[PDB]
Amino acid sequence: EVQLVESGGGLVQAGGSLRLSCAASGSTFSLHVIGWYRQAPGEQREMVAGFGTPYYPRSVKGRFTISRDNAKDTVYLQMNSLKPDDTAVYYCNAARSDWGQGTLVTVSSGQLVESGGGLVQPGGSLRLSCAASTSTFRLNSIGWFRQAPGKQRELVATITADDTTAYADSVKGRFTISRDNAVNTVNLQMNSLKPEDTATYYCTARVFIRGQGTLVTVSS
Repeated sequence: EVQLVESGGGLVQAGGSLRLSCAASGSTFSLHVIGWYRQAPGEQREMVAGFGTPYYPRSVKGRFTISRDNAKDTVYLQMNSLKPDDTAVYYCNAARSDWGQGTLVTVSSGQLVESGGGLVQPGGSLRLSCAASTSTFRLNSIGWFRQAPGKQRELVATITADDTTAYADSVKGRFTISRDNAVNTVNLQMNSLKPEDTATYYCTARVFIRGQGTLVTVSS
């Protein structure tokens, strides 16, 4: 088989920009010039970029831009002027000629510290919670990152100043998120963990700031 890996998932405020990345490896020649795809929970799979000359949907035309690098097996997507319809898990390409883990991207519609962590089997019913300077109106766009030592940042869940929730395909159905309106903290369920999930977890992403980071392991 051929392997695809997406990376670059961010939670951003509207009008912001991103670069998605997709690194490939497989059994055939070093360059295959092909595209990008996405999915939001209220939507099916959708083409984002690709093909013999490049193509973009009307919904992203002029905003998203594909590019490629040949020395390092990476294909990219500049994404300018992000919008709350662009909150989606972005996927790279058909496996051969009809498949990656999926990278969550979220766009928000409107002294850091975390708690929880530990060691688990066979997984579920945890109380990770993120908690800093709770009282004074600090309630901002938020989500939980995770990182294992080799591979890069992966966004798994998101919340914001409103109770609206979205997840990564890596965790969909298994993770779950909520926020307390009096304690002003956000919680992560972490149901039915799998060894692939062992990572240190972080709570924040962008400027007005990093988390403490807390390790979850599941060894059994």
